[PDB]
Amino acid sequence: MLGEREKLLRLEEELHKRVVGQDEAIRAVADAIRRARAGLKDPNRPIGSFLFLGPTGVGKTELAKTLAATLFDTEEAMIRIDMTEYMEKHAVSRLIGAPPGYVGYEEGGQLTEAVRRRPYSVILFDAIEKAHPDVFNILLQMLDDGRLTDSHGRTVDFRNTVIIMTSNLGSPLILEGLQKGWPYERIRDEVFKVLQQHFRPEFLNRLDEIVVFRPLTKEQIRQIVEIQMSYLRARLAEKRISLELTEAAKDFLAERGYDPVFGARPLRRVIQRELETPLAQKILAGEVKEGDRVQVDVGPAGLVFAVPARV
Ligand SMILES: Nc1ncnc2c1ncn2[C@@H]1O[C@H](COP(=O)(O)OP(=O)(O)O)[C@@H](O)[C@H]1O
Repeated sequence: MLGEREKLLRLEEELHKRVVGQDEAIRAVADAIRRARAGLKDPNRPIGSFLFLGPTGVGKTELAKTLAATLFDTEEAMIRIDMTEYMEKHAVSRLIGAPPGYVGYEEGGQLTEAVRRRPYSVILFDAIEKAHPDVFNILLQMLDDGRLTDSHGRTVDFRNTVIIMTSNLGSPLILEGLQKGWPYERIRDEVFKVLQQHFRPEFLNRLDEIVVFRPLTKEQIRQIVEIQMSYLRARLAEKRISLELTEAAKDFLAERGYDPVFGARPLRRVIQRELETPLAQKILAGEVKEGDRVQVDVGPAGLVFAVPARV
């Protein structure tokens, strides 16, 4: 089983193909998946259960998506459950199905139907703190038993799933660290105080790892700018057009595409606005043509484009 073996030993490397930085997080996730596959954990539990803490737009969903791609062959294998829409008493019915004799009994639960049709999946519970107290109890059952009973009586198997829960609760103390000067490993033990105020020990002790994501450096955003324009590069390659960006041009997109609150979330449409918009203009005008090497630098208005003609 060398194929799987090699994927498991080199899981960090595989995940770093798409996820920039967050070294500790990827190590935490890979280590746990390795424990499960080595046969060192309870086989009546999901492969791994994780709590992702830190700011927004820094790699939480990215890692969930990448994990689904390398572990279960596709990004489509990640199931997203947003806990913002599970805040009322009606939430239990949306998650596992309305009880027999109720209006929404036929369609079943959002979580249960998704895992029933895709047992080999990464399940992402975003904003776990916003969830209804009763939804938690179902999630605890699932983390303990590796299974769940829906409103039809059908037992849904979760043993082949990875569970990722995300929270902003860690953010304020993490954003202070290590800005003040806290060590690279004391970040997990310090944030444990905020977690106890919101989560009971039954929950926290059943987690494989509590994972801390940090804000990104300038080099890392630059690397994400490079990944984010892979599709554009490949699209231009069909026309034999290449795109050469100066460090200044990479920095320009990095600064406008990143903010301390939304993280790297605005980046894609910044690239769309600052790069793809004027480039499309240059293609339509006939300045950029089939087979051109296109250089991109910074100007007074934005990004500037040049073709080294007859040199
Ligand atoms: N560490 C990272 N590695 C690769 N891409 C990232 C990283 N952080 C953010 N991104 C990019 O920024 C966008 C938002 O990141 P995401 O992980 O979805 O944030 P969140 O998990 O807070 O929703 C994604 O489109 C992703 O491509």
